[PDB]
Amino acid sequence: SDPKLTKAVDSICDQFIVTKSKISQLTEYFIDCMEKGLEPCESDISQNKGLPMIPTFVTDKPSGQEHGVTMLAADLGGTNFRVCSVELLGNHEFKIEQEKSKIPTFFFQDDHHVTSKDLFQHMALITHQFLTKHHKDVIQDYKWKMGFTFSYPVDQTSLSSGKLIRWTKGFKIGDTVGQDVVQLFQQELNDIGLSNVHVVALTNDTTGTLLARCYASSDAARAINEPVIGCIFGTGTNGCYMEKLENIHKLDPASREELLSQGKTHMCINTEWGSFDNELNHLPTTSYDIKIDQQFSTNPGFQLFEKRVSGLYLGEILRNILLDLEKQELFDLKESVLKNNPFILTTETLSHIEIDTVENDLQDTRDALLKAADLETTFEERVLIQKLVRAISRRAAFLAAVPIAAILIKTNALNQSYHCQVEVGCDGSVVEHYPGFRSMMRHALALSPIGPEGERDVHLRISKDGSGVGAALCALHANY
Amino acid sequence: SDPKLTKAVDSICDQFIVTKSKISQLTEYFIDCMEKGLEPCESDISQNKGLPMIPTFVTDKPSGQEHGVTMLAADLGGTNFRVCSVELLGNHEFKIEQEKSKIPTFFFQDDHHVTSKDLFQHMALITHQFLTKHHKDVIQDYKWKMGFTFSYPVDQTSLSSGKLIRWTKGFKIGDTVGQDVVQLFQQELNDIGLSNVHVVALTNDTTGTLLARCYASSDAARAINEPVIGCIFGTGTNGCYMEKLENIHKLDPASREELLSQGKTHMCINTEWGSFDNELNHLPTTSYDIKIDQQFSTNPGFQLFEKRVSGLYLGEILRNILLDLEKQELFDLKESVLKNNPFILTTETLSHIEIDTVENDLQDTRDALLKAADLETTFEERVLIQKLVRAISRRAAFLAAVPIAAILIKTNALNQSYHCQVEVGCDGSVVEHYPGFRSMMRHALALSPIGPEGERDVHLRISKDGSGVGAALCALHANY
Ligand SMILES: OC[C@H]1O[C@H](O)[C@@H](O)[C@@H](O)[C@@H]1O
Ligand SMILES: OC[C@H]1O[C@H](O)[C@@H](O)[C@@H](O)[C@@H]1O
Repeated sequence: SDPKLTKAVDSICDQFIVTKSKISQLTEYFIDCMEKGLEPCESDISQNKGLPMIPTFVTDKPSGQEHGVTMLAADLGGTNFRVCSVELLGNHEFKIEQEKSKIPTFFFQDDHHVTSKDLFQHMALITHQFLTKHHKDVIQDYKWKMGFTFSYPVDQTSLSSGKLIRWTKGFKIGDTVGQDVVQLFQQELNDIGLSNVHVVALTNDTTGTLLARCYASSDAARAINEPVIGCIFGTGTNGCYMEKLENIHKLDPASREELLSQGKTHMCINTEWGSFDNELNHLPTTSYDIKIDQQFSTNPGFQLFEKRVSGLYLGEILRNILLDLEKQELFDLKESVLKNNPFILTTETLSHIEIDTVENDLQDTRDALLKAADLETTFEERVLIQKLVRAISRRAAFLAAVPIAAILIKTNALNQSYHCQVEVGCDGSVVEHYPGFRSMMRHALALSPIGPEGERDVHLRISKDGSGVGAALCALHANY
Repeated sequence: SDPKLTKAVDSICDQFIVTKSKISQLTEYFIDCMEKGLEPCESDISQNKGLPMIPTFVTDKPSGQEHGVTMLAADLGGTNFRVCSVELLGNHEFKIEQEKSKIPTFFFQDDHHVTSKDLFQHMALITHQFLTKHHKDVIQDYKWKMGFTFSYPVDQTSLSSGKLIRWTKGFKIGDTVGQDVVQLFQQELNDIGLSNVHVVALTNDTTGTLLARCYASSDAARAINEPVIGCIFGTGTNGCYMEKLENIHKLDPASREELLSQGKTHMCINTEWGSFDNELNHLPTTSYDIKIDQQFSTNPGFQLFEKRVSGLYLGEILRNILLDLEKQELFDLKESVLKNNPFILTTETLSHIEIDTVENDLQDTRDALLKAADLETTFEERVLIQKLVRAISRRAAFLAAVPIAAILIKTNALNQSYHCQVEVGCDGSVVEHYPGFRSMMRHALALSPIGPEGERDVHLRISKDGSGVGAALCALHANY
């Protein structure tokens, strides 16, 4: 046992603590950033470093009674692409067939130049494969309507149009920025004989999650828990909510009055809260966060909240900590492959360490670290690595509660009726599968200004239904 | 409006308040009663006024991988009888066919003499009708094993034997007390030609609820939430938990060592917490509670906790309050049928009042009161009636949390591993369908000694699986 190392680890773990006062600060600051983000854009939307707060042009929360013929949906996430067909049967029920495939590594590597046509041709081809397998008899005949879930910031101009503001996560395809992604996708669909497939809706994965929960929640369950947020804690992190039209001052005033006259009162806002406090005025920041933001990430200066929370980055934080402890001659990295191998340690690796037990000599930690980077470890080394992992994930979970607390506070969502609660629909591998992440989120909600009595009125529900149902709901509404 | 009536109602509502100090007192007192209840009693088990704390002789929580041929199950509740066949397919999955039938009124009336043979003959015929409908080709051939879920206190002597301690709810069949209900049931099965149906297990509906959740809970869901309590909040209320063998002092000391030598460490305990504090040393008590216990209930002096909590009695509490307000010449009962009609107001009636809205002039309340007893009401009267209902249900929900907090504290269940949470499997119409009952239970848990941090670690989950899966699991284990 090396006491000098144990004290160094304990001091690093302390850096990741987020106090109740910090949660209070970040909550009020987040609301401030929400209000500034709702004001008319000063600079160019692609270079604006504030909270994006992007109007989605979705104003109606599904009732659950929507019904229609089979819709198509395509969902480009941070890690996978999936095509599915959704049949909305009404009465909160649907039939879904889907195919999920990992985004080929070719699209995340910059060694060779990659273009938008490569990506959307690949997406179009998989769409063809899907229709061949599940709808072989009507692939080329039917007038398919498709909803496109695009989990990236888009300068939305209507339900069916919007230009990519900037890539996030692992994408760095240059020529896509500033282009309408619905058109890029439609062109590649046309060129392989699927011109009968009309992409008629474009949604963020947050928007789709909220719409899907509004539909599938039973009349009884929804009368108790009204869905008010659709958010994501997977490869990246983000969330949406319903904002009063009058407060969306960046929206064209005449368009606002038109919507208000039509009976609409709110529009869904894609906060893009991964880019909360990109200037680091208040977010906790360690030396490891700086190296991830400035050297190892594809988007330096953006998505900084996300770089402390989402699954793409938690494992890389551990890597930067271990490299620092080895530079100080406190931790022996052996013949591992950690050096010069960014993102080799994944959040999935960490998920095997979070609740590993010392009664098993932390063997899951031993096996997981050997599999990821061939890092052999002693028991005392694993004990200390577990302390670090638990500090990284707790900070991620505590920060994860801040945007939710802020939205609920700003919209006075908890001021309801007797026995009335709100649902926060959550999707993504971290919130769903990382041991304890949700529990720690709820702790941070209880420390937040909404208090423990507020946390009990909030239900973080895993919406594994998917944003495909949400995209399908938008396609049902739209015209072919 | 009516100031004198408003002040009387507001004063009654205050009498139903349960404070944090009371919850703490009742929680610690409940633990004391658990410990006294685990000591060997020498008195008549039917006359003991303490917490029964009945060993169930169930020592093994299912793994979820249990599999076998189709088992039978019989479930006598407080309101319905159901027979069902359960096919355990392993991997937390099962196939179930069931038939549910209401217990005939004949068994709840005392005008005509009722005997155990009447009850168990009728159950034998229903079992025959079930096997004729769903297993017509092997009714008389197969060597059926049946699990018997009997939701009443039983002096359990093995998994397959136990004498009725006393009826509860609406049952008062005299000659059943002191008789092995498995033998009574088996005799009538033999006597209608179903001697090939062997009743091989006898469980309380609490025990069955816990065993069912242990089986159906996925390995992943169960690794985060370990089921530690199976409880009921329906017609009656009760719960079970796993107690260390060493603490079950009423068990034969030699039998304890035999079980311990076999690798067993715990045995499920049927607390029978409906009979918590039958002597009213600390339970809140109103004049209305006394009238229910001494005049309108079948079992005066027993099940007093239950008579403040469970669905059989909540509506009757309101009736007795209105009769007192009419006795005081403050409320006009008009031409209603409340007088001399005990239990005419049901907990179902109250469920329509709990979340009725003034925006509808409380029309759900008006219709529910007219449907039940032809009680015409004004809007201002309904405003006050709603306050009474909300006071009755909150007191029920707050008291409902006390046994759960007590069990978790006694067994030190919430602080076991990092990220440690527990599942409390709840079944019954009240907890499942009464608006806000679970929400208010969680409030009371947070006020209890486990605190808000404890409540966040407790998952009150609705167990719609049923005690049939639980009974089937016991029958699969048992020998034909
Ligand atoms: O995938 C989650 C989330 O990741 C990033 O933060 C952004 O690309 C968002 O648009 C997206 O919703
Ligand atoms: O049915 C729930 C519960 O009701 C009463 O309290 C008793 O009959 C218990 O034996 C039973 O478990």
